[PDB]
Amino acid sequence: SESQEDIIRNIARHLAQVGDSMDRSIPPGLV
Amino acid sequence: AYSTREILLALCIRDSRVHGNGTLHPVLELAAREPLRLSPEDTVVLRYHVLLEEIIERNSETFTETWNRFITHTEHVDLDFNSVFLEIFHRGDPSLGRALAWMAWCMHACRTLCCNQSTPYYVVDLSVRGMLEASEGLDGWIHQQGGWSTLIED
Repeated sequence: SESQEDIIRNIARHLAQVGDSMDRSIPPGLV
Repeated sequence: AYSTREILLALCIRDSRVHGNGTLHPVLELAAREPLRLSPEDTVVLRYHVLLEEIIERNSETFTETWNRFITHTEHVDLDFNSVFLEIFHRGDPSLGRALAWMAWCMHACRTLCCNQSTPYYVVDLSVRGMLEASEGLDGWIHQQGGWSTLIED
């Protein structure tokens, strides 16, 4: 690890979690 | 027919006017000239400014850690912005919640760069460019969904 590309990738997935957490609520409400 | 580049820049201009008022950063002024027909005061911008701020507050500890870590390790901030984006929206399928999270993370990035008398200009410049050109990857999937304005107005 401890690579400049591993640290960028690790940040991208942290944000994807935040996003997915939010997106869990939209589908079930629409239909 | 506003694009992501425009609504994002407007949000940062809107967010800069709300925090301490003061002069708008020359980089942001120039980006509004090099374009931005959407006023920072426009209703759609006011709606999104509230929403994205709530996202930042709810994920405050994560948005600071990830950003503080991002800025202190990158050597090409304009390129690493597109790297993060492609991981979220190209290596995976777009989501409405993933788009809001990205937009909120970029608005939080500017907040830490807008009104600081110690942040170098070349740092602010590459960061503003990294966001706006990397956020173009959402225009496609979002016009399919009806556009930013329609997404929030319900």
